[PDB]
Amino acid sequence: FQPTNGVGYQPYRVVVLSFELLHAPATVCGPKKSTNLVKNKCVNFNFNGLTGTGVLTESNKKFLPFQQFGRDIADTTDAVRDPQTLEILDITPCSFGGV
Amino acid sequence: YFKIYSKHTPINLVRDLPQGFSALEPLVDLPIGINITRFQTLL
Ligand SMILES: *[C@@H]1O[C@H](CO)[C@@H](O)[C@H](O)[C@H]1NC(C)=O
Repeated sequence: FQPTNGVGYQPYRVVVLSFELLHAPATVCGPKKSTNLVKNKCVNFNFNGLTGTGVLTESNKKFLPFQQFGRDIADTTDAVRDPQTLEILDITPCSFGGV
Repeated sequence: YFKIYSKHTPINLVRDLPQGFSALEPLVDLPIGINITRFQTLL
């Protein structure tokens, strides 16, 4: 590495960012400002990057101390745990039907 | 990543593992990156 080396031979500093979801709490988060929670209404929700649309209601499910979100047979999120409140919320898809 | 699941249960038996079924729930996930091929116990 001499300063007169061709750009193809000049030194370049490289940084590689790899993102990881583990079997553990998500602790790295973006700067996006959080908002208050609304229940029993159709909303566009983003829980820790888990995005979707539906109605958030109080659940009677029993997540284990680690479980963050549930799923349905379709592989869709059926319920979640609020990152700011240790409560479990059921997601009901917004009412729809043929016209 | 070293994942550690565990389960505690009362027993009354002095011979060997009681027969039955019970699931172990995860408790720890250590981001060690330490390669492992052997282990040992300490009593
Ligand atoms: C942050 O969230 C936790 C949830 O476990 C809560 O206990 C705590 O009061 C919250 N802090 C603030 C400043 O809202």
